[PDB]
Amino acid sequence: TLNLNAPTPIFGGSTGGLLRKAEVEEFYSITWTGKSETVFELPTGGAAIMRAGENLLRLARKEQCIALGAQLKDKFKITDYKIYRVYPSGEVQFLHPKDGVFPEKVNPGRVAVGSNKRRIGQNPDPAKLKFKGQETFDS
Amino acid sequence: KIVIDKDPVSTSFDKWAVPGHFSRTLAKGPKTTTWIWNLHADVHDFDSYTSDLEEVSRKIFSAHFGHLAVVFIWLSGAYFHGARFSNYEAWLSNPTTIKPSAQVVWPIVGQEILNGDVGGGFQGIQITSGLFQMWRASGITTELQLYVTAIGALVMAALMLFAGWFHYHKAAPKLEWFQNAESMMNHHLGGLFGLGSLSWAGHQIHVSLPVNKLLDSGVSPQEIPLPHEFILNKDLIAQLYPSFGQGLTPFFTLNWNEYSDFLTFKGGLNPVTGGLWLSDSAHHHLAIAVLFIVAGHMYRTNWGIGHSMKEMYDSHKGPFTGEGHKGVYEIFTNSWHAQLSLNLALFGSLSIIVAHHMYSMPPYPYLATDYATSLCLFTHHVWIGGFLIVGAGAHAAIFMVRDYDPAQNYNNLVDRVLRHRDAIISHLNWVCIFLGFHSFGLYIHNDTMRALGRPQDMFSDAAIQLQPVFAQWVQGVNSAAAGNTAPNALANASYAFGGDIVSVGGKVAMMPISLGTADFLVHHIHAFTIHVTVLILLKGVLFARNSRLIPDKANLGFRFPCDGPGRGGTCQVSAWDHVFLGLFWMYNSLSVVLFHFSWKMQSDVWGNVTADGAVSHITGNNFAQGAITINGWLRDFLWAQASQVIQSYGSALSAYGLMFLGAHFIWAFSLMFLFSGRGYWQELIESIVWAHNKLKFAPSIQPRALSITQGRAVGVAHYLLGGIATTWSFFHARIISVG
Amino acid sequence: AHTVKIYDTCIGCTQCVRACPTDVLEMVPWDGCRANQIASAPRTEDCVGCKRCESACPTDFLSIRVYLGAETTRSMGLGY
Amino acid sequence: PGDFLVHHAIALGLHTTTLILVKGALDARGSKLMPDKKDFGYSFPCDGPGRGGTCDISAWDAFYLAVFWMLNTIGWTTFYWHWKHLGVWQGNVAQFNESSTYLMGWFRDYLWLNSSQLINGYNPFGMNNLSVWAWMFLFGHLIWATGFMFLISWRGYWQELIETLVWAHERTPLANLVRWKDKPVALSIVQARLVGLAHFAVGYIVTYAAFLIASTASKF
Amino acid sequence: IGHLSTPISNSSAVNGLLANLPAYRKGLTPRLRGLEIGMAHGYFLTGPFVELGPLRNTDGGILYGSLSAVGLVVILTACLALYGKANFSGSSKSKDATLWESGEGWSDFVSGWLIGGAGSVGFAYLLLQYI
Amino acid sequence: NLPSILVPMVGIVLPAIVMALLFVYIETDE
Amino acid sequence: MVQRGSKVRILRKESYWYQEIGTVASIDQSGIKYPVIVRFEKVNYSNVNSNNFSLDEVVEVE
Ligand code: CLA
Ligand code: CLA
Ligand code: CLA
Ligand code: CLA
Ligand SMILES: CC1=C(/C=C/C(C)=C/C=C/C(C)=C/C=C/C=C(C)/C=C/C=C(C)/C=C/C2=C(C)CCCC2(C)C)C(C)(C)CCC1
Ligand SMILES: CC1=C(C/C=C(\C)CCC[C@H](C)CCC[C@H](C)CCCC(C)C)C(=O)c2ccccc2C1=O
Ligand SMILES: CC1=C(C/C=C(\C)CCC[C@H](C)CCC[C@H](C)CCCC(C)C)C(=O)c2ccccc2C1=O
Ligand code: SF4
Ligand code: SF4
Ligand code: SF4
Repeated sequence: TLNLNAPTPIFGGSTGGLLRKAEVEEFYSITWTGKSETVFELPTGGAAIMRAGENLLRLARKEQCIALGAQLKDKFKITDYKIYRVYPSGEVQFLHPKDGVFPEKVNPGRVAVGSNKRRIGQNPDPAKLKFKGQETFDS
Repeated sequence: KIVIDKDPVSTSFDKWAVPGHFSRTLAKGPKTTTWIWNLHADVHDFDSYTSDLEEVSRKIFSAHFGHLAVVFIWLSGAYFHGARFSNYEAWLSNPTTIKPSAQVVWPIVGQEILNGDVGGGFQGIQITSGLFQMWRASGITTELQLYVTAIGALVMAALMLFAGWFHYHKAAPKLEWFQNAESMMNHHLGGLFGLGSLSWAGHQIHVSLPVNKLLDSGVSPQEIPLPHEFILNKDLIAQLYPSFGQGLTPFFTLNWNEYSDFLTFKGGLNPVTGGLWLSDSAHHHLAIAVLFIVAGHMYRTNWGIGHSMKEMYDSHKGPFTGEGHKGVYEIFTNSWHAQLSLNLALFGSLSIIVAHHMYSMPPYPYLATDYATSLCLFTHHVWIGGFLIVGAGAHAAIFMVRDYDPAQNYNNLVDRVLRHRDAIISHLNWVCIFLGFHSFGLYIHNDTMRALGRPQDMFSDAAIQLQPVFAQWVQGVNSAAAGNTAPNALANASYAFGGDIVSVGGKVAMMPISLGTADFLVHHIHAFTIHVTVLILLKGVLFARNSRLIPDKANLGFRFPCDGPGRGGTCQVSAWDHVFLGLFWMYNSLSVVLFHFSWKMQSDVWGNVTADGAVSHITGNNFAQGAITINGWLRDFLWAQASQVIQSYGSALSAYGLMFLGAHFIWAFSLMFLFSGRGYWQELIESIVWAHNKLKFAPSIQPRALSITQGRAVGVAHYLLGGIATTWSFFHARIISVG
Repeated sequence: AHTVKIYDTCIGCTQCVRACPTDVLEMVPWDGCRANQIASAPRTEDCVGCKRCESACPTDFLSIRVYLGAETTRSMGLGY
Repeated sequence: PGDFLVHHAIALGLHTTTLILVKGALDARGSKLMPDKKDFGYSFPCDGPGRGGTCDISAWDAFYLAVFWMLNTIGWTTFYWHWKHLGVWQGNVAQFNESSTYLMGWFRDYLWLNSSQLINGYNPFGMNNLSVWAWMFLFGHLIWATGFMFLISWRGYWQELIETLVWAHERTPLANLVRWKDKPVALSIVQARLVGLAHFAVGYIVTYAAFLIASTASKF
Repeated sequence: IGHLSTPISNSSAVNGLLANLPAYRKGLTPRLRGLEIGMAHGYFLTGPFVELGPLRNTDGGILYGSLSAVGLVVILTACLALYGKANFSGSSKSKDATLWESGEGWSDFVSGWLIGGAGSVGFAYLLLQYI
Repeated sequence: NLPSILVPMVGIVLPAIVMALLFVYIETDE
Repeated sequence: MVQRGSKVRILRKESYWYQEIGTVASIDQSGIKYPVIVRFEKVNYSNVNSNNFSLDEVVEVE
């Protein structure tokens, strides 16, 4: 699960973080284990210090959690980051990795969502799909 | 310590054959035509392709030598065209009537009408560079002295060009020779700034002051003895300021008061030239030397004593500000861009201080009466300085993208500004809208009150007054310091704050520039337009790495157009695009500064003086009741004073009228690139590569449209080139005709 | 939210998937060979429409296409 | 001779304006830079920074660029008609005939010359029956120039700036207390083009209408 | 932590003024706290109109300037009514349930702003034309 | 005389009414 | 039947090199759709020189 509460890193700052949207609907949390006590940039400003932990950071968007999650795998090589989205005032737990495997890797058991069985030149004319509920790109 | 590498780069022409030899990408050849524009874009960005900081720093070191060469080449042509193609000899006999001219134009299709009747027996282009008043202050009386200075600049250009080849190809310094900041601070303060003002004071005492006292008495420029004859003939230098018969024995016995005739504190303007006293400037640069020479004995070196700048940043920290300046020395000794940003900030800020201190305290003889020169010297260095301030916010942003480090900057003063950057920007956002309403809206009020028949409801001197009392008090405490708080000064710092009028010939050299409601209005326009220029550049600097919109903006770079049409649209999010937006706002900020200058001087300051003492100005003091409305800024300034740039056809002023329309053209040509986008022109080219494929000759370098970031750059270049050269042409053809 | 469609010209290079800043895409087993992989868009409700995916696709004219649609708090990229 | 040059300028305007409109229409369904353009409709922002860059690739954007060329074209038409008739109505046709063959004549004897009274509709000494047109003339210049803001500066700069304002509002007491029902966001990519062009073109016409009416009514 | 910690943040010399203003005060009802806001704002809003107006050397400058000030209060009475109809559509609940979070008394706030606003506009008219 | 009554109605009063009518219509919901 | 190294012309209308001449790099010897890899001398807007086509989109201009 989320393991809330977990120790927030030693930061103290960022005007640019987690305003009134968080308390009404849909804020995000990223949980990783930092195997050092190094300083790392945030999506808001830059520092905190990564704990030994059980580290946890509440962010505003899912964009900022992957943008921070790309930094932990690039600079510090800790690829065990686990982004989430909260309970009652939030929507859906365990956003990434959804199948337990990183999305660049293939995993059997996933389903092809949003696939089109053609090219884009084989897409019909918009005049052929005028005054209908069908979409020009959907199959 | 000096450690030098011997021959790291060979001197061959093998890489002259290959364009783009320096990077892995550009050394493959052009597949498209964007390769041509990508080639010239990042040649002098050495940090991108070379990832060795020792290698980058040698490229920067030899580049400054090559830039020092092209300034000496420009300095030789400034002196050679002063010797061969100028009326400088007849100008010294009559500096008031004869206009300063150089650049004789060749007898071809009709541009030999630009060689106008400029004075004496000469025909050329009247120059507004101040070189004639600068060489007269330097002491030059013949063109033989101007000739050797042109030769002396060319050998100095070749010496800088030889030093740039030598310090990269043959004898390149290591990285640790560049990081010795305390020795470099010691040497430039003592050697470059101290001895430079010490030895120029040596020129000003031995060369400038002897020939200029003989020019103020006015015998002849040919009867004046040569500047080396004031060194040999000690009885000749004892005839004027007779303290040279005592020698250097007043200097070494500390009896410095004997030099009180050529090292004075007169403090004002010469009544016969209208410039600063050269005895004041000789005593000036001597005190600037001793202040700068001892300042180069401040920082620590390999001899124990001195301050270390790393230990002045440690233990300069408070309870408000965390770690304080801990980490700034490791920034400034490793980041070439953070050095370039701060060096461009105060080199451009200084250039506006030069312009403000040279019209009020005119330093050169017969400079203040030449209205054709002092206005262009103001508008040059304001424009030159404001361009560098945009380069400060430019290269501060490149520091954040690639040279910033989270590990070294933890809880220091770089990090604590990055943690409240929304508090800085939104408070800067409020003060721009506050100043925009409460300065510009006081014109919109005054346009509306003047139009609706209500001149008693506007902001004027015969209306609701907004008097500049915080500036009129500074006009009072600086004009009453002669004998009170600067007691040894004979007069004030200038005649701008208050004093008498100084008249050389028939025209005002300097007079009290009185401030009123109309001066309150424009000074809050300036503070408004400056604060927006800070608002765009600081938003690009602070949000260079990330934001709420894009948190990985540093992973995309300093210079990229957008992150797509999503998130609503993220076009012009980059740190580059804030510099691109700040270039127009610098154009908007500086152009009303010079419109304030060119109208306040012509109406309230500059003009003719009759024999009784009454002053008749150029435009007739119409700044007080005219400049309070936008219509008066249009009718009585932009419409009335542009009557000499458009009626210039058929005279020597005609090329300014050609440049007037020539820059109206290129300014409008810029909006073709600014308002449009690339994907129109790429498909317009797709039909034009069709007709070149139709007749079977299409180039293998595939024709591409300009990039989004380049089309912004092509537009902002022609906007500034077309905007400033319109103001260059309007200013020049006005004050040549009226002043 | 925006709609992200994946056409049958995908060569399973994974570049698009590794370009997406909000993890909208993933590689899934293809049944046309049971050997290669095709891109998919199972989390289009988080798509901000940046189009970083398409800019990473190597195929001459895109195999993954993003058609901007109805905007939402997630799609507008708001932290507020 | 003056009439010859302008007629080719007007011709230049009619051909270039038609070019923008014809290329936009014929490439509306697709081009090499965007083969499936028809699937995105008449008006859409672009297709991202990929494939070299795709700003202004929609058919709507082509009309948008053509609105700048038509105004320029109709401007050169109306500039010509006015100056020529001005001499004709004063019975001194020589001014147009000799000055219209070079552009400085159009700048000195047409715009600057005929703006003498208009620009003096009100001044520090009084006001006449042209104060309205003089105010409108300045009014037009300001809204023309205001359009340049939306056309040169794009969405991203503004969206990030607006975010600091959202932050500032929510953290200031006595103002925090009240809230927007609609979240503030920067104008859209397409929206800005439209809003900029609308300001530009309203300003273009309002400036010329003020000048045309006042300059002719002043001397008749 | 999410919020930054400056040494001047969370200061009781500043936070004490907030908890005792008539917008955060604990004992006030919406009819009372709108009456106090209107009595302060109407008192200074007649300030700029009577010395900066289209008619200032008149019979006349104080009466017509005070007429413009109550003209703003009845405009801002409409905006406080328009903000109430929009932001409280059925008086939309929230976590805190203040006057400003969910409305629930908002019609008394807008009426109390009108009495205290137009009163203190007229009260300050008594202190300038008379007294 | 009727100009003095009507031009503050459609200049001030009537735009205040229709802006009030359009603003509640925008922010209503089902 | 198109072999490797042969010159083709592209019939795919949405391609950048439609109705243009390219040479085949390789043919995939399986049942994968679009196996014909053609390499072109001209680069597209993404600066790539290769693409996958089917047999129906290539011809045998030789
Ligand atoms: C004259 C003999 C000579 C020769 C044969 C070389 C040869 C070389 N130099 Mg060296 N160098 C020289 C003198 C020479 N240099 C001088 C005089 C300087 C001081 C400026 C340098 C400083 C220097 C640096 C810092 C670097 C080199 C590098 C190189 C290598 C590649 C450069 C290249 O191919 O672009 C050829 C470039 C040109 C043909 C353009 C010349 C530009 C001039 C200097 C200024 C032009 C400005 C001018 C005013 C134009 C403005 C616009 C105009 C309209 C007014 C090449 C081996 C590079 C290298 O070794 O990388 C590994 C490198 O980084 N040189
Ligand atoms: C961008 C290029 C540029 C160009 C083409 C010019 C052109 C000119 N300058 Mg300007 N200048 C510029 C930038 C430029 N300037 C900038 C950015 C500054 C601020 C540092 C200045 C400061 C300046 C001064 C103080 C003077 C000129 C003068 C002149 C004119 C005479 C030429 C000359 O040789 O004077 C030679 C220069 C002098 C005789 C004065 C030099 C004294 C200064 C204080 C020395 C400072 C050197 C030091 C290394 C720089 C400060 C570094 C510091 C920030 C750490 C000529 C119009 C002179 C003038 O007005 O002529 C009438 C003049 O007195 N300039
Ligand atoms: C003349 C054309 C013009 C005008 C009026 C503006 C106006 C503005 N710019 Mg823009 N800008 C322009 C051209 C213009 N710009 C161009 C061409 C560019 C491209 C480079 C930009 C790029 C740019 C950037 C990058 C930024 C600005 C910002 C601003 C705002 C600054 C703060 C301010 O003064 O608010 C007060 C508003 C005014 C002074 C406008 C005049 C208002 C009058 C006096 C009052 C209104 C009268 C009446 C009440 C109106 C309505 C009546 C009706 C409802 C009945 C201001 C709205 C900045 C910003 O947003 O900072 C917060 C900012 O960062 N602009
Ligand atoms: C298009 C419609 C319109 C009309 C008819 C007016 C009319 C007026 N305006 Mg203008 N104004 C307008 C639009 C309009 N305005 C717009 C769009 C702007 C923004 C650019 C302005 C900006 C402006 C300013 C800054 C000022 C005016 C002022 C005035 C008044 C000048 C004479 C006067 O003071 O009489 C003397 C009469 C009085 C002082 C009292 C008249 C009645 C007052 C306004 C209301 C009394 C309260 C009433 C019982 C209830 C409020 C009515 C409301 C609910 C509808 C005049 C009534 C001046 C003024 O006096 O403001 C009030 C003034 O300072 N106007
Ligand atoms: C300077 C300063 C300050 C101050 C300011 C302010 C804040 C002020 C304001 C003030 C105010 C703003 C006041 C108010 C007042 C009020 C009043 C004075 C009211 C009264 C009213 C009345 C009395 C009325 C009544 C009535 C009614 C209600 C109705 C019925 C009838 C009548 C009319 C009777 C501070 C502290 C910040 C800080 C420091 C600086
Ligand atoms: C006009 C325009 C173009 C088209 C302009 C292009 C492609 C520039 C090409 C013009 C130059 C002058 C071609 C030069 C060709 C040769 C170098 C000529 C050599 C001649 C020798 C004798 C020197 C864009 O690509 C663009 C992109 C983004 C925003 C706006 C715009 C935009 O406005
Ligand atoms: C200033 C500016 C903004 C900020 C402006 C915004 C967000 C809207 C500001 C308008 C306010 C609401 C004042 C509107 C005044 C008008 C007179 C109202 C007209 C309303 C009509 C329905 C009548 C952008 O969002 C933007 C986006 C893309 C390119 C350029 C720009 C741009 O230049
Ligand atoms: S859609 Fe494009 S990026 Fe994604 S797997 Fe297919 S070819 Fe690669
Ligand atoms: S548009 Fe952007 S967020 Fe959406 S799938 Fe493509 S790359 Fe990912
Ligand atoms: S640069 Fe082009 S693709 Fe990017 S946001 Fe602007 S219009 Fe859209």
